[PDB]
Amino acid sequence: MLLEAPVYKEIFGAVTIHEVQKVIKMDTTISNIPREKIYDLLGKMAVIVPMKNEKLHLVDGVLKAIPHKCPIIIVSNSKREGPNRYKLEVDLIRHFYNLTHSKIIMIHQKDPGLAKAFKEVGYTDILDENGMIRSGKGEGMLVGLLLAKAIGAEYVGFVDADNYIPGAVNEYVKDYAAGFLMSESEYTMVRLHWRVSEITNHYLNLLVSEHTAFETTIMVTGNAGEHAMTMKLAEILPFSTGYSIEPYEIVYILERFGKWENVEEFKDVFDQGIEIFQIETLNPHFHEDKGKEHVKEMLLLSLATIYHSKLATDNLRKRILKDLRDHGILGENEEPPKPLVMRPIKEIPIKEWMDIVEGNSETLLRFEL
Amino acid sequence: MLLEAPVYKEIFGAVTIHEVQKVIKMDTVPIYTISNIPREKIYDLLGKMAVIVPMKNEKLHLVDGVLKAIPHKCPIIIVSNSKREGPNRYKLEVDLIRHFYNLTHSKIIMIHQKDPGLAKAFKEVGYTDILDENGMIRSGKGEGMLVGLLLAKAIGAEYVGFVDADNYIPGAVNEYVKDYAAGFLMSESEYTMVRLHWWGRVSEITNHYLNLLVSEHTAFETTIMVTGNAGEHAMTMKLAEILPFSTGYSIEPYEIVYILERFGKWENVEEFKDVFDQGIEIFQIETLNPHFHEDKGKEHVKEMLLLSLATIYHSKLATDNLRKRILKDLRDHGILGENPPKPLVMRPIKEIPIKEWMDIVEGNSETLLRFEL
Ligand SMILES: Nc1nc2c(ncn2[C@@H]2O[C@H](COP(=O)(O)OP(=O)(O)O[C@H]3O[C@H](CO)[C@@H](O)[C@H](O)[C@@H]3O)[C@@H](O)[C@H]2O)c(=O)[nH]1
Ligand SMILES: Nc1nc2c(ncn2[C@@H]2O[C@H](COP(=O)(O)OP(=O)(O)O[C@H]3O[C@H](CO)[C@@H](O)[C@H](O)[C@@H]3O)[C@@H](O)[C@H]2O)c(=O)[nH]1
Repeated sequence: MLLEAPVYKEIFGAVTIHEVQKVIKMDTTISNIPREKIYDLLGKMAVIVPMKNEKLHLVDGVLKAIPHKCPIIIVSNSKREGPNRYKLEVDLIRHFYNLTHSKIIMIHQKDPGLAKAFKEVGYTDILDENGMIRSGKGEGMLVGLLLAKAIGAEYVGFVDADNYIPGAVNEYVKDYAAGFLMSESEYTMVRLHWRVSEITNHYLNLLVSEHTAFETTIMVTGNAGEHAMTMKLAEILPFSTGYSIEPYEIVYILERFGKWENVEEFKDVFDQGIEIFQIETLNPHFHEDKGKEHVKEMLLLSLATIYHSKLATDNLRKRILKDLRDHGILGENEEPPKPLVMRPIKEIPIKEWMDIVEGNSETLLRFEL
Repeated sequence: MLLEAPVYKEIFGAVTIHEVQKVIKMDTVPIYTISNIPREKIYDLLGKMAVIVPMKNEKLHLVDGVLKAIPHKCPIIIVSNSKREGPNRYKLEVDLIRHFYNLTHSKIIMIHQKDPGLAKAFKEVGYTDILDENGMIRSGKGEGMLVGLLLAKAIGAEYVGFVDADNYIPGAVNEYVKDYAAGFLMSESEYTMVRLHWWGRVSEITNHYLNLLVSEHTAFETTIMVTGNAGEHAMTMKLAEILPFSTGYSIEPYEIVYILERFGKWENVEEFKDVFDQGIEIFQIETLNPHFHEDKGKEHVKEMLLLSLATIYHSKLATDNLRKRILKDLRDHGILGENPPKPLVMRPIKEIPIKEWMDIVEGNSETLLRFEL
């Protein structure tokens, strides 16, 4: 694969944010990551696919696009009765495995065996009030992260299921790989790119240029649904609820590692640094339209995340408030609610959590994995 | 890569038409009813295939995305019929191709279809089927492809594959080129064709009359043919050199029509005995990616329609019933009057002394552009 070389970038504390790189030649001042090495790192990377009532044909399409050596981890939160939508997914995953023999782990987000392993090990941030796993994409992604960890993955990749272009999924995974192959740190994150988006980036760069007195544009993925991390970084990041999860990754990292304070706590991260790559994909971004109400909830908690940043300023908040209010989304004297943030899965006795899950969960399916 | 095994088919004379197969898994122990074509094999095959990209006035960033997705080891051959003055748009393409070459060092050959040096080589060698009233090369895609094919031949390619430029999904392009190799790897014959699949759509309607062209002689109707209008296809130079190419958009459906009226019966075998011995194998693969081109308008849409159907209507294999109902819904729709033309067909390029032809082209063409190829 040929890419523009990571020539430029910006540096806040121990965080290196690279300028967006375009893919130049999809298959082989310019960087050259060969196919053999990409396809090579690939087997150490688990691709997590958060699923929810998605259409079976798009799901199938996405599944077929993941390169065979990537272990696939699926976490559905689909309607489970009237009709049992999950069973419909179980049927497809079973047919898919018979026709491909792809290594796949799948589980439902609301499975009682999951809530039990979480209570037992003392991790409660992911539970609703009834002690059941809370609905949300970040919530399912977190579960995916522990499963990927339970199988000893070094890198994790997220890809959505409502994609009209299987081919784009195939490129996302290879783009992640190249993103880690161009990295020098053990703590690396690769985010991808192709209005919610633009609005979130606008305020994210604003979040930074308020202290630096220089308006910036560096961040173009504040809202990347498609992204990836080295298990090492993923385990120390606290994760936010539902759709607020990718924006918060950025906000938390800047907040915690953008200055040199409390370095003794993360001595190794501060030394190696955090590297964030932003790769522009060749294939267009095309999802199922989920409707206007859905587009408004996302906008809401992605902007609420920036609003509560301990980095947000007087001015940053009002500008948000205004927009958030004159688009029929926030009260005229209402402040956006603080999105719930869950703690870093790090401290969890993984294999022990894995055996409680493995010995009490009715929805867990494993295939050569 | 995984596909559904080439289990079912239909045979007509020395022509075998495979049931459409689906790509099932993208990058790759045996699986029942599944064929496994390992990356290793597809990749050592690619350096042997020339990808031809006919193009005419397409948006530059699109042409860009397509070139970027073609595997690096495939030689690219571009034939442009793009506008020449006010503005010289071919000049724009030359610029994008040069910048693309400096960043990737891909092997590329580009030339403009109307190049006066090209009309000189065709005419000098005795090939006039491609020329207009006034000795200059005729506009039309079948025509561009024919030029691309001769260039592909000049550089010694064993396989040629066509990929359109007005594609919105680069990823798809990358998949097509691989689906072609897969098709040729599963083949047993040296004359092999691989076609991709993804009132009503023109596609659906073309196939309906083509299948009917066949059932009209079989007293059985089929739905075997699913790629009548396959703009994305590939052939072994071997098969490509003995096929006579139809004009404009009629080229694809005519390939099927010709092979059927020429090799669908065991007659006059002497002239193509190796072809009859080997047989013609035709693969039909349904791609994982959807089909998505820039739409060109109502006008363009039925020009294609008329041409595709005119071509089945004039087949020596066609009957009265067929011809009659093709007329019915060509008129019932805005296309025809109530008073179709036979599309022009050019001969096979098998007998054109490539070397003499190529070095005349190479010697007289003001638009030819080469790169490590
Ligand atoms: N497990 C689980 N998955 C979920 C849930 N909610 C949504 N998902 C899945 O997460 C993926 C994305 O969610 P969508 O609801 O489809 O959002 P979108 O409009 O597709 O937007 C996506 O791409 C944007 C790119 O800018 C992202 O910003 C956004 O977060 C999301 O990933 C889909 O596969 C969806 O089914 C959930 O509650 N639990
Ligand atoms: N060299 C050359 N190229 C041409 C010409 N006319 C069209 N092309 C190119 O041939 C490709 C065909 O695209 P269009 O002519 O817009 O046709 P389309 O609507 O995209 O339909 C195509 O795909 C269909 C798939 O079923 C095909 O059926 C159809 O024949 C064509 O290939 C494009 O890259 C187009 O620029 C020409 O006169 N000369």
